[PDB]
Amino acid sequence: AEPLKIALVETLSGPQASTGLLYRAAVLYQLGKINEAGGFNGEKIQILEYDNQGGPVGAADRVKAAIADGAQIIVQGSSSAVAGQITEDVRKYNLRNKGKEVLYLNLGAEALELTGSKCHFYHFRFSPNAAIRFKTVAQGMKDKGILGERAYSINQNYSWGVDVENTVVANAKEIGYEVVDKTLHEVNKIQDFSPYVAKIQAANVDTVFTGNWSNDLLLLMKAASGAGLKAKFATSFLDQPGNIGNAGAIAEGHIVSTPFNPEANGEASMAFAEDYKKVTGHYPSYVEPAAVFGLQLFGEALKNVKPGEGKINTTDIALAIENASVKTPMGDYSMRSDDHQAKFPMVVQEVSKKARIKADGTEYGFLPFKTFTGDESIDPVQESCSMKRP
Ligand SMILES: [K+]
Repeated sequence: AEPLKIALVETLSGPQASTGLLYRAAVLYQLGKINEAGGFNGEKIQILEYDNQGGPVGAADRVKAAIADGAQIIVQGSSSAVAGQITEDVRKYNLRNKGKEVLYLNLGAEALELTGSKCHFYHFRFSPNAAIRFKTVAQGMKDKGILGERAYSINQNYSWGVDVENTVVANAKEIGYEVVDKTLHEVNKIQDFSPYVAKIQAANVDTVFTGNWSNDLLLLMKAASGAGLKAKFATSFLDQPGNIGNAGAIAEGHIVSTPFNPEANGEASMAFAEDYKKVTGHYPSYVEPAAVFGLQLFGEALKNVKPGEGKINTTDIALAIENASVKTPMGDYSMRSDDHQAKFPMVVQEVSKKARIKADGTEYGFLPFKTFTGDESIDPVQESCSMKRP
């Protein structure tokens, strides 16, 4: 029997590897569970790791190496720029090597193009995307009565920030808010956000939507606190590890929408968090739940694949993913065939002292206040995705 070989292509060493190493932990955790159940095709699944130190260009080289080493599946998630390279190199390879197609399981790259203008049959996204993040965070705040009528959009000036801005603008009419002004700023360089905060203060808004991460999120929220800006921040990345530890009371009351919260589904979500901590050493945070749950859906798909003469057929695997659904610790996970965007619940959360599980050793944690089903969470199919089918 031919074993299934899955290549993890991630930043796996050095000072920039924090997020890649969380993907590694989630991948080894859930592929470990699938191997505990017997693997695939009567053999354990082999996990091949490729440390990419070279960004998009390095990823092209590592994808070539993985395929040459016999991987039939590539997994990655820490960078949309790298994901855009992987998904196109995989698509191009597949077109030129009919019958030998490789799958790309995208476990966390959230740029809209991956299920839109770059969508294709051998890519599957198991994580949120910009539209899911910001439609659900806005709707959750609207439903709770804390959104207000006036909003500001502030994001980083690259593909991700543009996707977030476009989403926030597009949903204003339907959800019921006004985007008073919008700003795109330099990426991961600004130390003093006070001039941007002054503009937001002048706009007299209730809510600030931002897809910012790391310093661009934290230093912006801190400048807002120092200036007495009263608006709530509506974010996608407030729960990066360390953010609450570094912001403390400055983060209290601000909002994030994510696929998981350990308090959001009673014993099921707690038991998962404790099991994950037993295996990996930490509670599953940030990017890890979506990667685990996506690989849970993947494992369910494998269970439903019929083996033919012991050779692995990635087209059969892709069709099985389209058809699969699994109950995760957060509820039902399935896959949309039109664009291969996964359908799954989203939990809108507030930083609060009243959360039972604390973040970063502080008095604060993420308190869940609204859960949307997958049907309520998934974004509309983009007019730009036209997927050629086998
Ligand atoms: K409201």
